[PDB]
Amino acid sequence: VLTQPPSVSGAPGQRVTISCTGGNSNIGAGYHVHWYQQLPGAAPKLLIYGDTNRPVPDRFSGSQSGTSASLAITGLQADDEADYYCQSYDRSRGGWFFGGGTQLTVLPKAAPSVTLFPPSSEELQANKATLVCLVSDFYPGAVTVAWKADGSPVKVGVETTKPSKQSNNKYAASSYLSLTPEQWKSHRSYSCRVTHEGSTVEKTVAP
Amino acid sequence: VQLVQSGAEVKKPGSSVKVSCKASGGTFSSYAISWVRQAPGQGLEWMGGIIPIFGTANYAQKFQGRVTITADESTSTAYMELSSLRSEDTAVYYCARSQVGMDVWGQGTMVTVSSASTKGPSVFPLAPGTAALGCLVKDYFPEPVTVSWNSGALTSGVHTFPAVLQSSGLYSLSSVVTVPSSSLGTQTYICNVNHKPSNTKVDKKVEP
Repeated sequence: VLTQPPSVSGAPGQRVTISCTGGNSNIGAGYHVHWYQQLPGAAPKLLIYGDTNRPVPDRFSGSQSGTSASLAITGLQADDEADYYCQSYDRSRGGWFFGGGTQLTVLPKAAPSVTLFPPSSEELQANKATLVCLVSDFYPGAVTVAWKADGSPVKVGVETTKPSKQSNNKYAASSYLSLTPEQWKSHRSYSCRVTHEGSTVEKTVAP
Repeated sequence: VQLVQSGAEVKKPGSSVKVSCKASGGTFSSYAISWVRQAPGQGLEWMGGIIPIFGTANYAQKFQGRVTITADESTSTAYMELSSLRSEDTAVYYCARSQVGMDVWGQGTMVTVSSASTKGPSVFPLAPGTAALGCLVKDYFPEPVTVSWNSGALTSGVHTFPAVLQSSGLYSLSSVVTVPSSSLGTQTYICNVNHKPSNTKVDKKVEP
C-alpha cells in the first residue's frame, strides 16, 4: 500500500531523505505515518511516530505533506545503515500496513581479505572433507568465488553465500568445497579465487 | 518493560504452531499486542493485533481464517496460533506492544515449515604476526546456531559468518578469530556452539 524507494545511499555527514507515498485512504485523510529502523539481524525499533515526534537522536526527523511522508537523517553515521519501514493505517482495508522498506547504505572501495582452511584431521577421520574459503572486509557487496583443483575448475560440491553486511558496514561471505578424503588426497592443491571489482585474491592449500 | 517470546520451532506443512508473548512488567492488558511476521529477505507484514483487557482481536485480511490471536491478562501473555502451515509461512514472528505505534518489540520466534527433521551440528576445529583459528559448524538444521569464544571472554577479532544451505538441505557455518601467534602456546581457545532447535551445545577446543 505504501511505496518506498528500494535503496538510498549517502556519505558520512550528508542528509538523506526517505519517502513514503500512498493515497487519500492512508497517509491522506489524517492517519499518521510511523517510521521504524531495523538494524542487520535485529527487531525493528520505533524511530518516528505521529509524523514528526520522537521517542532517538534529534538527527532523525519526519514530515508529512499531502499523500506523502519523508524521513530526514542529517549528519549520516555508520550506525544509520539499516532498513527503514514506514507504517500507516489504511482506512479502506482497515489495518496498519507497512511499506516495502528502504535499505539506507552509508558509503570507499575495498578489496577482500581471504582465508582458506583445509579439511580437519577429525573431519577426514569422520569420512568428510570440507575446504572453507572465508572472505571479509570488502565493499561493495558484489563478489565472485571460484574453485580450482590442480588448476581444473571444480563446480560440483561448491556452496557459497550471498554477500552479507558486517558490523563495520562492509561485507563478508563464505564458500565451502565438499569432498571425500580420497578426493582431497588425490590432488596436490586446491584453491579459491575471490573476484571483486576486477581484483582477484587467490588462496591455495595442499595435502 | 520487556516482551519475551517462545522458542524457535520446526513444523511440517499443514500442522499448527502457537507462539507466546509474555510481559516482564507493565499493564500488559491496557495496551495492545500486535503480531507481525517477516520472511527471510522480505519486509514486515502486519498479521494482526489484540487488546487483552477487552479481549478484542483484529486480523489482516491476508491471514484471516488461519490466525488466532488470544490474550491472558492474568498471565499477561498473548498467543498467536497459525494453522494449516505452508512452506511460505516460514518466517520470524514478532509481538509488539503499543498503547491504545509499536514501541516495545519482542525478540522474535523463528518458525520453520519444512518436511525436514531437526539435526544438531558437527563442530570441527579449524587450526592455524597474526594467526587465525576457528570452528566449522556443519550439517545442522534448522537455523539458527549461536557461537561464542571462551564462553564470551574472547570478542577481539571474532567474525561469525552467515550460514549456507548446502545441497543436502543442511546448513553449515564458520566462526573465526584472529589472535597473536605467540599466544597459541599459552592461551586456550574454545568455541562454544549452541543449536537450540536440537538442544545441542558443544565446546570445542581449537589446538594448532
